[PDB]
Amino acid sequence: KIRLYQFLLDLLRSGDMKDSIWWVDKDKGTFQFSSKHKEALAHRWGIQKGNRKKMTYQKMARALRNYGKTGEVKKVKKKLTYQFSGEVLGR
DNA sequence: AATAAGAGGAATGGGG
DNA sequence: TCCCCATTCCTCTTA
Repeated sequence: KIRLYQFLLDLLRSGDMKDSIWWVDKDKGTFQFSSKHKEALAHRWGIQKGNRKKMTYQKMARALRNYGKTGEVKKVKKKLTYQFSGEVLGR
């Protein structure tokens, strides 16, 4: 099954939900969620995973925070903004 | 207050 | 057995 960070990277590469997520500085791997349209993206994540409950942005970001220690995705000190690692971006 | 982002401990669930 | 990779629930903090 696809990992959350790869789901997000794939959306950014495909442009499929441009009103929900976008690059801020693509060369640095920083990206930002839409305040108003992030829930539709969270719903898509849960449906893709076949999860029992409806996915929410809060639960998706709870998972995102678990990448902080291993490095794939880190929170940036800007609203709704995160950053992929160079390793993640190289693949 | 109302709204909302940010956080994480802890329990619970996936699929090896 | 016990780690993988989350998901779900709950409470607290910050803006």
